[PDB]
Parts: sequence; C-alpha cells; structure tokens
Amino acid sequence: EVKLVESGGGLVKPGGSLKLSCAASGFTFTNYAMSWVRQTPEKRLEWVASISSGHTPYYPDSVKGRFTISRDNARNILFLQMSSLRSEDTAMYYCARGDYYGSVYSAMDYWGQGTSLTVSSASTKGPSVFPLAPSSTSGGTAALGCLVKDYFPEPVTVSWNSGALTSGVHTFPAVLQSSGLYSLSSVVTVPSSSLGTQTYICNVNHKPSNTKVDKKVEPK
Amino acid sequence: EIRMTQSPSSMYASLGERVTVTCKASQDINSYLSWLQQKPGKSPKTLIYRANRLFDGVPSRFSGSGSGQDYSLTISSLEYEDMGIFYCLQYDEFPFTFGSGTKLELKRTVAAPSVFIFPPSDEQLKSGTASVVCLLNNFYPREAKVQWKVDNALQSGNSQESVTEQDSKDSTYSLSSTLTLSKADYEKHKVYACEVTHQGLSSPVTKSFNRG
Ligand SMILES: [Cl-]
Repeated sequence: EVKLVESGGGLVKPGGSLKLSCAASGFTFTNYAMSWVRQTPEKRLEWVASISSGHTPYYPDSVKGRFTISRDNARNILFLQMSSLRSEDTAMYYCARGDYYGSVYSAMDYWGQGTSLTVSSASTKGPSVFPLAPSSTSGGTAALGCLVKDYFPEPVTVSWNSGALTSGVHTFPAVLQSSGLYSLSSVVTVPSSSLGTQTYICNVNHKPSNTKVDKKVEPK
Repeated sequence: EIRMTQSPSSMYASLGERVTVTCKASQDINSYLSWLQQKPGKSPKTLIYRANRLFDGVPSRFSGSGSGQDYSLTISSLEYEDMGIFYCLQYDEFPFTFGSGTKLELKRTVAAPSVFIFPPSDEQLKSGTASVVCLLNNFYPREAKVQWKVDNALQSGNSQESVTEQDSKDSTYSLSSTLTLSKADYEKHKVYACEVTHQGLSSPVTKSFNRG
C-alpha cells in the first residue's frame, strides 16, 4: 500500500521560510520521481516542483528562486524548502509519486493527504463558540448546533459528543466575514423527543491557535 | 505555458448513465495526459494515464480516448462513488498543467428543505454582536433563495451563506445563512424572520421568532 504523508504546514509571515515533508512508504522510494503540487483557495491545481530519480529538480518560474525541492532516499522523505514566501503561496500542498519507470515525465500516481499553508501578516486567533439552541412538536425533528466565529487562519475541525454523534451532522464551509475573520456553523438534526434527556456537545478544535473548546448545547 | 481546458464545467448525472468529459490542450501532447478524480475534501486519485490506460485498481467502467490536443474520459455506467471533480493533467512539457476541472454531481428528485432559525446566544450578545442563523436542511437542487426580514423589513448586505457538498446518502444539500447585527441594532427590533423559497415547496416558508 502506497502511503504519502505530508507534514510541516502552518501559518507564516510574508518573506518567511518553511519546510514541508512527505514521508513515503509502500514502494522503493529511490526509483520513483516525485513532485509537489498545490491547490489554491479557488481549488485550482498548480504544479510547484519535481525531482527526478537522480535528484535533479524542476520548477516553474513562479517559485524558481524561492522554493527548493530535495529528497532523502535513506529515510524515504521528499522535501519542499520554501523561502521569500508570498501571500499567493497560501494553498494546500500535495506530494505525489510518479510512474515506476523513474522519469519525472509521467503521471502523478499517488498523492499525499496534503498539508495546508497560509501566508499572512496576521496573528492566529482562536474562535468564539456560541450555541445555536433548539426550541417542540411530538414526532418532529429539532435542529441544534454550534456557531464557531471569528478565527484565523483556517482550518477549524468540529466533532459532536467527542465523535459518538455523527449521524445528521452538517459542518458547513467557512465563510470570510467583512472583518477578515472566518466563521462556520456545525448543526445536527435530532428527534424532538430526545432534547430534554440527551446532552449535545460540540468539540471545536483550532490547531493553528492550539485552541480546544467544548460547548454544550441545551434547549431553550 | 500549455493551456488545459475542460468541458462541461459542471454537470449532473443519474446512476447508470454513461458520462463523457472533455479536455483540450493548446499544443500537441502526444497522449501524455492523465485523468484524476478528487472527492470533496480528499486527495486526488489517478484514474487514467497516457490518455488510454487504466491505473491500478481503477474500475473498468472508466475509459480514456484522445490524441494530439483533444482527449476524453468516459464512465460507462455511473456509480455513486464516481461523484467529485475530474481533472486532466499534461506531463508532456514543463510546466505541467492541470485543467480547471469538471464537477460531477448526482441527479435526484426535488427535495424540500427543513427550515430552522436560531436566535443569538446570551454569551454572544454580551460581546456586542448578534448572529441570527437560518438553517435549510436536506434539499435539492442547490438553488434556494433566503431572505431575512427584521420587523418585516427586508435585509441586504448583512448576511452570508454557506452550502454543503452533496450528501452521500440522500444526495441533498444543506445551507446556512447568518444575519449579523450589532447588539444595539438587534435590541431595536422585535420580529426576526427567515423566508425560504425553493422548488420543493409550493409556497415560500418563513421561520421567525420574537426577541422577547
Ligand atoms: Cl497580509
């Protein structure tokens, strides 16, 4: 089983530098060419860098002088050293393996999970978590949720009842507010009959700020 | 340098349908072209390489055709697992370039939204702001009009919306609309109503509350 596992993203101020890592497994890493590809907020894919089986690197002009791709075939690791970072580099960065013939001129066979990069002058801000309380008619369904407001950068993850409750959960995408901060909502639909006896807690996590919050949502 | 254009940008299809998507290059690519599928919030996955060849483990329903500048991906019988965005990629010449993608969503029958409204929390009001949230649950199609009405005064410029991707089990959409007002403006009015219009409803549905 081919597994490409990236790490090392996060928030960086403009002009800064950061290293990405991609831990390869499930194949003879040394014989395969490797590439870095990134996905912009518009979800467009941009080829960022490639490295041949002979450690030869290839770049587009946009990143030519600033990014450096390298590989350690001993530990089976692909690197992307980025310097002189620009706000336009904010994107999800993927590592990818090439064909078994070893050439960089091949498809991108397997992809990593991706590691996120945000290039911003601003500091990380953890979210404020507010309850979206449910009011009920017997035999109907009630909606409850959590408002996760004013955080930066993305992402924020949300679970319900520490993962025990997944059915009927809708965690919406983040919206950029006029304030320049992000806000998402996470809702769960439940049977009306269960509101006074079942406890509902949204577990909000914002790793960029190391902020954990657990808000318990009660009826009103 | 090489431009990759795909068609259609988006399309709905029904399971068992035969779907064909297009990719066009600005230069002769000599069949150095791969098709990938990316599901929402997941990594890309290669389906076709060299224009005509199935990748390891890819179902036989997937096929690739084309030569020179014009290439195509075809799904013989659509399946639930085939939804997502499909990209084409040329690896014939640097810089390697991707198409803009073709979003593939599942056709289904009209489905009416369940509408809920949430007043602002007391915790938030203490902070000076008031967010009123309107929730439309499990509807189809994506198109839906959400109007806010504070004391029967239509609102404009002070609301934002967010829509989920197609649900895996029912293939419906859900929508969140947030009206944000200062606490001062929030305390100045009484009726907070969210009026919803959608093709699954015979008449618009309005959910509301009184701040008192
Ligand atoms: Cl900035």
